[PDB]
Amino acid sequence: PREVILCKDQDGKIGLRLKSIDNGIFVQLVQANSPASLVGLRFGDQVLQINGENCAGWSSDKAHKVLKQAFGEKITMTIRDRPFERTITMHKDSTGHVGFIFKNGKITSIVKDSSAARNGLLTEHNICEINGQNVIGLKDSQIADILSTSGTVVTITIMPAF
Amino acid sequence: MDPREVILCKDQDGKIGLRLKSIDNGIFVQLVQANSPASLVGLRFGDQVLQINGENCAGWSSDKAHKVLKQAFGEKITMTIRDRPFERTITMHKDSTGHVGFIFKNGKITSIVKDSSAARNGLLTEHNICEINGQNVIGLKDSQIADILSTSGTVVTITIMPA
Repeated sequence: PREVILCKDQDGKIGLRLKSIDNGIFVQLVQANSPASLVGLRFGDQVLQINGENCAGWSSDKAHKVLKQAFGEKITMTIRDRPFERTITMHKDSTGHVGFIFKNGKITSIVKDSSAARNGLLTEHNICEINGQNVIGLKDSQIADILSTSGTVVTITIMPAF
Repeated sequence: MDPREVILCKDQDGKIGLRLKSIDNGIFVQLVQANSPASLVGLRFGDQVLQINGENCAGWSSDKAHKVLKQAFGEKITMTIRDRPFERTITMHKDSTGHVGFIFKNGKITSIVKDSSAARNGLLTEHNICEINGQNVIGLKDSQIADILSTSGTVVTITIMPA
């Protein structure tokens, strides 16, 4: 786990939304060019403590409350970098495709005899990055376009959908 | 993070000591018998099976996977394996009255106690307990797990996986 110190922007904002999952707190959205992005926060990071207080069991509503009510300009956090993450490298065939359907940023079926099949891609998982590009918060058509334009090698990072 | 190849050999009774289950359009190890061909190649609960005898496991039902293993030529069964892909090991410390600070039921952690070691270390609910202090506890009863945690020394290392 690592310590990070976020400095609030002039607006009072750090550019971070947190979510309650399995009685922990997880990074859910990191805004571009924000205090949160500066210190290297990503979707799926786990927040163990904020200003010395355990996040365990906090609701999403609470976590938002605690960040909003943080006195002062610096907020300290203890982070476990994305603990649930599987990165799979596939390769396009002459479908020009890798072999999967997705919807709302989540994989929904695996095509038989495809590189996604050969490489054990899993359904009910969120797509987080494609070839090093963050796709959290993108539209399905934007993800499809990144896949369409990709070279043969497609490396995807996934997480459980929780 | 790449897959590994194992070659197993059915034992005198035609068995390898492995039960497989379909999850999320994959195949996962669900139970490894002690002192079996499967344990002796290092298979564990939650390992992912990508290929058996060169055929993709993607989309196979649990019954199909059972059938494939039943029908396979016993002297040489090849499997391509990804080592337990969702796995997190967390180290905790018992407090002055012996508690690490979580409740579990049917082998799944269900509650985290406020201000405990399990809280401080971010233990999660809706996670199956796989090992305690290196010991596999899959298939053990809640009361047997509780026993391993009660009798444990002060340091309690737990390996968990999403359920």
